[PDB]
This record gives sequence, structure tokens and C-alpha cells, in this order.
Amino acid sequence: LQAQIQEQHVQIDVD
Amino acid sequence: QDLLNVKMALDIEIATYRKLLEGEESRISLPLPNFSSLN
Amino acid sequence: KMALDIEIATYRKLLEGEESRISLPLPNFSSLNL
Amino acid sequence: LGSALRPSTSRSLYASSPGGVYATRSSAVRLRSSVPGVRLLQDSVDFSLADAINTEFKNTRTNEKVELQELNDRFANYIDKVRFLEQQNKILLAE
Amino acid sequence: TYSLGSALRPSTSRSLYASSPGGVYATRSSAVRLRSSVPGVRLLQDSVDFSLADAINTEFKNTRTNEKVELQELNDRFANYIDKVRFLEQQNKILLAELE
Amino acid sequence: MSTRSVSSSSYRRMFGGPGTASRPSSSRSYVTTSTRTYSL
Amino acid sequence: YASSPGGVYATRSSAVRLRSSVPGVRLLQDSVDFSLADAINTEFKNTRTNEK
Amino acid sequence: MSTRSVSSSSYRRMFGGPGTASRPSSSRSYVTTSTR
Amino acid sequence: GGVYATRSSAVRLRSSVPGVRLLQDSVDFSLADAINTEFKNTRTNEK
Amino acid sequence: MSTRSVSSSSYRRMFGGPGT
Repeated sequence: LQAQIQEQHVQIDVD
Repeated sequence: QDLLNVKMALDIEIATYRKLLEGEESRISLPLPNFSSLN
Repeated sequence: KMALDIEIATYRKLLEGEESRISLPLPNFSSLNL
Repeated sequence: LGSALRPSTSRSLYASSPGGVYATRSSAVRLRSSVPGVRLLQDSVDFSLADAINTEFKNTRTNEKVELQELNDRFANYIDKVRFLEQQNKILLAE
Repeated sequence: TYSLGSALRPSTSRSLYASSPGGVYATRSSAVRLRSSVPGVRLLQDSVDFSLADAINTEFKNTRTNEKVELQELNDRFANYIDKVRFLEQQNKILLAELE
Repeated sequence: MSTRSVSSSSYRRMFGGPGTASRPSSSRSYVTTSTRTYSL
Repeated sequence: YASSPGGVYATRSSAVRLRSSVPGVRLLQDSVDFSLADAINTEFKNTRTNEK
Repeated sequence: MSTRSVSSSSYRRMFGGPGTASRPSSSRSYVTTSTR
Repeated sequence: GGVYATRSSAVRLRSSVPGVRLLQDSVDFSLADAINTEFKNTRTNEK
Repeated sequence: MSTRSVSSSSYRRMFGGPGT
């Protein structure tokens, strides 16, 4: 679970 | 390490997305995500 | 901890490219764990 | 160590000068040709153009600084990306 | 040892700028009469610039640049207000995780 | 006849007085007295 | 040893305007010390003594 | 005629220059030290 | 005890009011702060 | 003008002297 929270780092600038 | 491998795979996929979407925001903006969080 | 040290570091390896991505978040390459 | 774990310091120590704003007083002659005049038509009806260019340079600075405020706030959302990972990484490092 | 925000909080001092515009002084001792030693040989005709309305449209050009960038600064204030909502939720979320 | 010249006087006409020649050199560097949590 | 550095207080009530009662008669020209780089090399001298 | 009235302003006063000698060297150095 | 840091209190105002000179204000003092790091590296040496 | 603000600090309190 802490590895999922560590991988969410990931994505793009919002609006 | 595999939660951090999902985070690493997301970092590469987010690069391939970022260098095109935020990389057309480029002509206002620009690119890179990298790799790793392996522990 | 060492996962958060390298994930902070590699979010810094995102952030040179996100500083590039709006002329913007500077904090780059640096918290490296091994 | 309940105190140093919130590094409470004023980074507000910068001081920008507003100096250099030297408004040039135009001092046209404001008298028509010679004494009370021998011509009238040719005195260049225009200068509400120069005051409409003074409002062009008002609206140009409302533009230019905000072509530089989308800017600082595109830079801010890229710093706030660093705060979003610092917060998600802080929940992660409490968990 | 307890934390205190008292060294994080500076004094935001309000400078006040008391502008008084300059009074309208000009040659009110002119025109005691208009001179006739050379009189007003007064060239009329008219339909003249009117460049002031084109310059109100160069004002409105750089107003189109300010409207389109107040529209973009409104998305960038959406991002800086979404930062403020992300922090509102995440300072509650850190406090819920550091409590549950 | 003598011209009643209420001049820009010859001590500030060419000398930018109160004024940028009176030089408000106030670059506003805040004197950040950095507070550390440390007794020696 | 809980050191808290002193806050940056200085004359923020200056320059409401710069005065024109005597204006900024502003002597420019430049290429000036730069003694700070020689003093970074007197720092680096006593850094050679600390390295050795 | 022309009139050289207040248009270009006269320095009759306003300089002055009181800052020529009003910034004390007796402004206290408040010697900060970490207690040993 | 004996570590008494002397607070320098220069006038921090240029000649008279907002100034009648500008060039001559002694651009230097990063020398005095590079001498503060000379006395850091001198104490890293001396001890 | 000069201003004699907090620069040289005022002893309004802090001595005291409870060790007396």
C-alpha cells in the first residue's frame, strides 16, 4: 500500500 | 519495491503523456518525468 | 523511509521536467537513496 | 523535538524598489501661430490619440503582467505539484 | 519542546501613498483682448483625426490581450485555488492519518 | 524692463531634485535574522 | 541550543517618495571591488590550511 | 508674451537634504550569542 | 562564555537625503563576509 | 529622518533577575 502511494507521482498539471 | 515499480511505470507513462499534452502546453509550457522509486 | 527518500528524489526527476512543463517547479534530481 | 520539526522562519525578506517611474511632463507651446493666430486649421487635432495610447499602455500593463501571472501561477502549480507530492509523501511517511 | 508559528509570521506593513494631483495653472493673463495687430485669420474646415478612435481601438487591441490573459489567469487562479483546496483536504488528511 | 522669471532654479533644473538625483537607493533587502533552535 | 535568528527589521517607512528637495544626482560608472573574490581566495587560503 | 511662471518649479526650499547627517552610528548593535 | 558578536550598525543611508552622490559608497562588504568565512575556515584550521 | 525603532533593543522587561 505504501508503495502504491509512492508510485502515484505520476500525472500532469490540473486545469 | 513493486508498489514503487507501479510508481516507476506510472513515472514513464506520465512522461510519454507529459511530453505530448503538457508538451503542447509547451508552446506555453514543456516536458520530463523520469524513472525509479525502487526500494 | 528509503522508498520515500528515492520517491522524493524521483519526483525531483519529474520536477526538472515539470519546471520545464510550465517554466515552473525547479526542485530537481536530488534526494537520491541507495 | 516538537519545535524544529516545523521550521518557522520568515522567507519574506525581499525588498523590490518602485524607483525609476519618471513621468515626462509634456510642455507644448500651447499658443497658435505667432500672436492670436494667422492660421487655425493646422494645429494637429490628434492628441486624444496620445491619451488613448496612455490607456493602450494601461491595458498593455494589465496584459503584460498577466502574461506574467498565468506565468508565475503555472510555475506555482509546478511548485504545488511539489507540495502535493510532499503531502502525499508525508501521509506515506506517517503511514 | 513546543512549536510556535510566531517566527513564521512577519509584519505585513501597509504603505499608504498619498497622491495629490497638480493644480491647473496656465496663462489666464492671456486674451485681455485677442490681438488685432495680427488678427485671427481663421482657416476653418474640419473632418480631422479621429485617430483618437483608432487609438481607442489600439487600447481595445491591448484590452483583447488583457481579456484573454485574465481568462488564462482565471485558470491559473483555479490551479492556485485548487492548491488551496488540496491543502485544505490534505492538512485534514495528514491530521486524520496522524489520529485514526 | 526685467523678466520676472519664476524659474526652475539653477540649483535643481539640471539636477533632478526630490527627485531621483536625491537618489531613493532603497533596494528593500529584508534583514532576515535567521532564528535557529540551538544553544551552543 | 535553540537558536532563533533575528527578524529583518529596517526603515520600510523610507522612500514614501524619494526626495526631490535634493534629487538623485547619480554618479554611475562601475567595475568595482571584486575585493570580495580576493577575500573568497583568503577564505580559500585558510581552507588550504584546513584541507592540509 | 511668454511668462516663466511656476510651470518648471522653483527650488526656493524643499532641499534641504536633512539625510546628510541623520543616520546614527550609535544605532545599537544588539549582540546576539548562543548561550554556552 | 565570551562569544560577543558585534552588531555592525552602518548608517545605511546614502549622502544626505536621497542622494547627491552614488558611485562612492564602498562596494566591498562581501569582502567582510568572505573574511567571516575566512575566520570560519581559520577555526576549522586552527583547532 | 532617522527613526530610533527596535534596532538597539529596549529592556521593558526580561530583567527581572530572578536569580537574586
